[PDB]
Amino acid sequence: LEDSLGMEVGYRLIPMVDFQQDGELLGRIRSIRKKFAQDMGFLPPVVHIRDNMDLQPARYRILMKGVEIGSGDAYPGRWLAINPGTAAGTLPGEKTVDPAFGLDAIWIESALKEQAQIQGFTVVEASTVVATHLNHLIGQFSAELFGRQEAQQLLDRVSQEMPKLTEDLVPGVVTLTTLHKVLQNLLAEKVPIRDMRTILETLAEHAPLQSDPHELTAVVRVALGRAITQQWFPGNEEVQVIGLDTALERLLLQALQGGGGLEPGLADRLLAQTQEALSRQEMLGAPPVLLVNHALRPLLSRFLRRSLPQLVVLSNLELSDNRHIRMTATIGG
Ligand SMILES: [Ca+2]
Ligand SMILES: [Ca+2]
Repeated sequence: LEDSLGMEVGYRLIPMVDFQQDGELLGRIRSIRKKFAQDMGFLPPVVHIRDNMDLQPARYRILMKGVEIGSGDAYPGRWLAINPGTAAGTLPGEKTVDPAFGLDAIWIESALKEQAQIQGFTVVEASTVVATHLNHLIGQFSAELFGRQEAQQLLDRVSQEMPKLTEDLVPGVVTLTTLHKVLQNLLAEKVPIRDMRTILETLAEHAPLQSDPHELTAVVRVALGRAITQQWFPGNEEVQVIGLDTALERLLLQALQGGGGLEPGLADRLLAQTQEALSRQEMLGAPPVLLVNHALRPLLSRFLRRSLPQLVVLSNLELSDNRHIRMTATIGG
């Protein structure tokens, strides 16, 4: 057995972690976990911190179930100057790399702080660096961190709000195993699970006749359509998405039923042009959203996100029919 979420730390990062001392990282973690619970819909597990004298004074390792998923530096008396893309010149110091987004970074002394801000850098203290890293890792592994016990804790906490919904569904109609796999499927594709009533209502309707967690994932995502549409396109602005070629769509649809399919070279064209469309979206300031026909969403999501996990494959039945959609990137032959 192992801690589902841990952090080993060298002796200079003990202060920010020690409650008796300043404990500044303690409060940043507590705020990360509560912002995460009200955004993504489940409270991430407590981070068990311990000291490891095998670690260099200023190094830390963020672990999950005993497996290292992160590591980096943090110097208590110094600051991390980050190039957000626009910064100019450089600064004396250790020229490392941002732990979360990989941006270029310099560890400057405290007296060079205003120098960095004038040169366009973003300056943060050491605890802010560890907290940013851990926050980015919790989001990336939110599905893996949502374990079976976390589903039970979520079910208990929710049974107070919707008692008729939870006892008459789990485990008589939907087992904790099936409900956990479904919620995990949503989290793996960055769909929030705040709206447990909609989720549980939906599973209550379909799970009698449909026990496969993947088929139930599709009908729950549709039920969460407004939450999905609003997360990537907040407000009333224009919905800028990747779509694929009309012919390609029908040709992809033929291959799934009778007819088809496409040459394996075109399957690799499909992958390369998705990478081209992806890079075009961030150039346009658009979101990395590929919008396809419902019968193609589960297929393209598994097929593309295997190598392009940053991609978000939404479905036409999930996108709110009241918003204006412009295809701003294509996927052809
Ligand atoms: Ca409703
Ligand atoms: Ca729709």
